[PDB]
Amino acid sequence: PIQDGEFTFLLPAGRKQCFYQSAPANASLETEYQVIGGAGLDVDFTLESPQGVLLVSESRKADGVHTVEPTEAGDYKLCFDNSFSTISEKLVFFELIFD
Amino acid sequence: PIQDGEFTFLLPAGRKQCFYQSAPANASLETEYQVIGGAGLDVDFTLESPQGVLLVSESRKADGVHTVEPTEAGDYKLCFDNSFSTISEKLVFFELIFD
Repeated sequence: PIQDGEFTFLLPAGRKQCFYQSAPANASLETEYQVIGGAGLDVDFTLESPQGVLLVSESRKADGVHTVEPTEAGDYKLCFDNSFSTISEKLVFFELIFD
Repeated sequence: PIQDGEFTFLLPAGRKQCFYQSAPANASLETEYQVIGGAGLDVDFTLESPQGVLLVSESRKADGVHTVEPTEAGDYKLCFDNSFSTISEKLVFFELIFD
């Protein structure tokens, strides 16, 4: 594992939060997210490539694991969408990059 | 708090990591970071307003604490720049919004 991260955040009612993760070309990007506790239960998750290709789109999931291999050089975008929710949601995501 | 986040990540040599933090108007954005390890390990940090005003810009820091108050409505941009270094560095970053 050459790069790793843990991101824990409150996602307010009705809002979206994205993260920009730089990757080198020809690596493996491993990602895992989890809604914490019960509150909000689930989330809409998207993963976009550095060239803006939608790689993952899932609706109303509590958790998910997604690996990009091989990666292209640039910024991957991980987005969490809490649109229509009147309550905040606590999320954690993990990302690992392997040569 | 109305919103909190704690981010731990490896920032490789020659890379920059930016975070976007949504704030409502007339709130308090409190931020704190730490580079993990002994002496000689540091990072450049910038904090930009939603309209792109440079609010913080500091070079080769191991740590920093910054409050924006009052906030405007929009996404603050918080960047850790390791672009001018051969050493990867491990960062902890905290953000908090109070109404």
